[PDB]
Amino acid sequence: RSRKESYSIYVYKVLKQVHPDTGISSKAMGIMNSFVNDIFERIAGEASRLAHYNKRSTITSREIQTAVRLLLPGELAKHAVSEGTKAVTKYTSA
Amino acid sequence: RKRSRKESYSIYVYKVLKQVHPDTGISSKAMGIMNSFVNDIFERIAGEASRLAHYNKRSTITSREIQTAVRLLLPGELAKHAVSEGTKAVTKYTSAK
Amino acid sequence: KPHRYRPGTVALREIRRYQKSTELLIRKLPFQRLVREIAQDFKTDLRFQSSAVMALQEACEAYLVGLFEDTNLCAIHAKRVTIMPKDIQLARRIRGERA
Amino acid sequence: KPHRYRPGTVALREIRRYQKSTELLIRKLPFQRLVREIAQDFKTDLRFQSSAVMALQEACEAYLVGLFEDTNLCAIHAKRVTIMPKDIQLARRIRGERA
Amino acid sequence: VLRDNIQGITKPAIRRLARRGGVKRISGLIYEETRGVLKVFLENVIRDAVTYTEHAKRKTVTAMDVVYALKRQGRTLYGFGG
Amino acid sequence: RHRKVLRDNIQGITKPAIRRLARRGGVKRISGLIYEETRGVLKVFLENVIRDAVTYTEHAKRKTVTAMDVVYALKRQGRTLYGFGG
Amino acid sequence: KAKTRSSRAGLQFPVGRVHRLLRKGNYSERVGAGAPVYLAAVLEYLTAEILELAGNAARDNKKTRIIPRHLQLAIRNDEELNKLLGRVTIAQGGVLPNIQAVLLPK
Amino acid sequence: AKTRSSRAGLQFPVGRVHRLLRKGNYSERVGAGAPVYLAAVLEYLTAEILELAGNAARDNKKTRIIPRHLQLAIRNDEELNKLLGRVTIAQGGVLPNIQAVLLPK
DNA sequence: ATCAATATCCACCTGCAGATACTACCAAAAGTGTATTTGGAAACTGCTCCATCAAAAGGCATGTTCAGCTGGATTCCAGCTGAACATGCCTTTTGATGGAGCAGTTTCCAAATACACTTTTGGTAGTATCTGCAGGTGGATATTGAT
DNA sequence: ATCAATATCCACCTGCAGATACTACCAAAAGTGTATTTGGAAACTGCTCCATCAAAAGGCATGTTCAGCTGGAATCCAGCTGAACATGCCTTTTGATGGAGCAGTTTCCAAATACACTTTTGGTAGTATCTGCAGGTGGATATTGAT
Ligand SMILES: [Mn+2]
Ligand SMILES: [Mn+2]
Ligand SMILES: [Mn+2]
Ligand SMILES: [Mn+2]
Ligand SMILES: [Mn+2]
Ligand SMILES: [Mn+2]
Ligand SMILES: [Mn+2]
Ligand SMILES: [Mn+2]
Ligand SMILES: [Mn+2]
Ligand SMILES: [Mn+2]
Ligand SMILES: [Mn+2]
Ligand SMILES: [Mn+2]
Ligand SMILES: [Mn+2]
Ligand SMILES: [Mn+2]
Repeated sequence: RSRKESYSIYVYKVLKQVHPDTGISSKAMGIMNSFVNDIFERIAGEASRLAHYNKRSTITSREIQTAVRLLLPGELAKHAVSEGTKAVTKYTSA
Repeated sequence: RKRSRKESYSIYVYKVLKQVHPDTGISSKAMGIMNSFVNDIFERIAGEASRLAHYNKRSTITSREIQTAVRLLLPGELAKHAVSEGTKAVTKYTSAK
Repeated sequence: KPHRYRPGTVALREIRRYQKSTELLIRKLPFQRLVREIAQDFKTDLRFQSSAVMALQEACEAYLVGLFEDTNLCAIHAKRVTIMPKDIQLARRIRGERA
Repeated sequence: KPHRYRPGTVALREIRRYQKSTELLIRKLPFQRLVREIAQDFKTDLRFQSSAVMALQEACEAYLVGLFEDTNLCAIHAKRVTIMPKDIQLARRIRGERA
Repeated sequence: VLRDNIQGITKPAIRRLARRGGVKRISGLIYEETRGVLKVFLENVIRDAVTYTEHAKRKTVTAMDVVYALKRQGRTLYGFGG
Repeated sequence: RHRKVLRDNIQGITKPAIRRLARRGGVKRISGLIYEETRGVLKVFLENVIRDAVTYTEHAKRKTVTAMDVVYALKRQGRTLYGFGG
Repeated sequence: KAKTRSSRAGLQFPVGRVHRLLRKGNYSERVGAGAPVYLAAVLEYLTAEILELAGNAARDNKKTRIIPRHLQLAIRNDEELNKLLGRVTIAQGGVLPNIQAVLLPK
Repeated sequence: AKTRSSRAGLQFPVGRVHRLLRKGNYSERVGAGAPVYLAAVLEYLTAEILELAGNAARDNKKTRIIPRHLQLAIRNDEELNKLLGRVTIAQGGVLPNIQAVLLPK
């Protein structure tokens, strides 16, 4: 047969961080999966346009960051940018 | 120092103009609209073909993806005429060499 | 005299009831029949995954519910509490679904 | 004795006149100052290509003309000939600009 | 009885959709108006879904066919894949 | 040197300019409160597009907003514009 | 002697350029040889369609040169082009004459 | 052997996000930090929704998040509602909302 | 005001569908390490075009007066649409049952990429000369509004 | 109806911006040919899940009656908003100039891809236990609508 990848185990991991005693139904998990795939596509797509517009062949964290700023409203963008920079700094120092 | 080449569809738009309206001219701003139009539709069809291939786990955009993209993107009669012109051009192209 | 609620009272009760819930409001089989009939006009002898029909009913009900909200704002704009064809038509025209 | 067109006659004449032409209706230098002011509040020391300003003005006027068409339909829906703030607001709500 | 399929979308069901839309009072002409609108929506979405089916050389309309169709129509739907 | 401070330029969108735009949109009669309403709606529209355009400018590390910055900004907000290099 | 891929397909629009734009556009890993032929043909055809209607509008206005206004009249007066380009703004295109009937005098 | 995710402090899979960027045909090349940054953004947005949805569950005296709770969380939140303005949540329904002019008396 | 008819809510209870925890198996995926390659930052700088200045002038904004006719308020009543209730029709359920066809696997070839080389061409630049039509004028026709 | 004030039409014109023409030039584009690689079509097949069937059962659609109250028609009038005018500011236009900064060329190395090899993990499939909450109860009390 085959395997179908999803974000289910990682969504669940994040759920236990924010609400340790809270569960999630499979239908709701499906919605979370759709959400993550959708935002992935939006950000990757915008980052793609950004690189192309500037005649670059590489998508870097700088393209991901400008994309996030273009796509997310105000405060969501601020915190996402912060979390993004934090994860790239920590990854670099390791 | 030479300012680099800016490609456009102008000479081709112009050729098609002379075919449909032999004695009709076109201003440079109208030509600017036409150039935007061709780029716009190019990207819309190419983007839809890209998605279509990806959805079907294909790494190749063939004339078949272009055709389905054209049917998804264009309304009724335009799609019908575009499809026939597309199909005709491909069969003519392969009947050669 | 037997009991009667005033016109509108039960209507408001129903609004509260259905805005509270999430269940689909069109009957499944008749919806299923409609979908197969429309699809048959594009391609014959089709089959549907059960989840395909359900995805269509979720999308379609959400669309109509959203449309009825806009329609309701159009009726209220003209100082009515009754929605009419011209309210639906105005909403769809401004949404850009027509005209 | 002095001649007067009736109220609305000149307004209709003006509709025909501007629907026939394509020229921008907002004065150029004031629009450019507005663009520079807003931009400066986002980021200091910006310069603009002149075509960038024109592309903003073309887009802005097209948006507003299109918005006034929708607004007009909302007024007429309420059996009015006069557009009001609430017509604009209903148009923008149904468009999903403030939904 | 020999009724059309669109006519199987009943007045009470349309009533319930309107109630969830916050609607208190409904003109008798709304029901036919709604059916016509409903049909155009289904036609638009199903046409695209079937175009994806055909491209994949299938005889079965899948949930993803419908999801892709809803997305390009600007009606993105969560919960059925993708 | 620096330029005079820019302020209150929204008022440069005059009542007759707004009337002209309304006329192109087919409007026959206009309430007195429409003019301030229209200025507010225009400012929001301009801010949104300019914000996206300047974001493109900065990403390119430029100090000059280009027509393409604007075209790209208009495109991503679903206000595709032809005629300026699309 | 070499024939262009355009001539070989019977096209005015450039097959070679369209093929190059498809590859540089990161649309897919590979591009079949038929793809840019079909795409160039569709673009050509839509161009033909718009220029046909735009030149008629120019003629209707006693002009021999197409300007953006004529492109806008052609598009908005044609139900299918209007739909395809329904979220597009044509610079210096203006709008179609259209006064709501209720606004006319009695 | 230590994962790029653990290396970057993330629950979301960096290696997968990288592989999805490459196969997605987004560009010829993908920098090393791009999948890390993107993975972080997606984890954070996921955390924000589950936070608000969990709260919605607790407010309805439930311990398990269902689609309805996701809808309440998103539509009641100004920014999430804007980000997801053209999205339909299956089995989410709508917010309680009755126009004042329709209320009796 | 009272008072009765229903709707609505809270507490508690219990069955089960769907969530969990478990072991185990395994291909794909993710990490690691090495060798090779190259995208694009840095440096330098030509050269476009952007900011700014001046200066004259008339198109157009501003502010006012006046009153036509619009919007908003009121009243009224015909009739449409909501509520209630009696039927009975058909959707829903569920459980089994062929078998369509989705999807996995294997094979192998037309068509793809990669590369070296040669020819062709569309874009820029430099000047130099047509030409469609904007905008001005004048005078005939059409439209509007008063009577 | 007539007639007068004013807008609108159309023909005619002229200036010029902008379109056209032509040669020179050239880097990139495009085509031809050859070698090498491989995506995905084709045929076959297993197993998922889709269509259909019967078969009650009751939930819910339909038809009908009755009237509450809503939509729409009609009438009034206060005052908002359009039309016209006087005034004169500031946008527009034209042209020049310095120099910011965009963009073109070349250099060069941090970081990319490309394999090969090894280790890990997420998806899976059975198998078994567990539990959050839907749905049903009764009984309190809130709401509604008649007096
Ligand atoms: Mn400021
Ligand atoms: Mn290089
Ligand atoms: Mn003044
Ligand atoms: Mn008066
Ligand atoms: Mn009135
Ligand atoms: Mn078979
Ligand atoms: Mn040439
Ligand atoms: Mn003229
Ligand atoms: Mn293979
Ligand atoms: Mn009565
Ligand atoms: Mn009323
Ligand atoms: Mn400098
Ligand atoms: Mn594991
Ligand atoms: Mn319960």
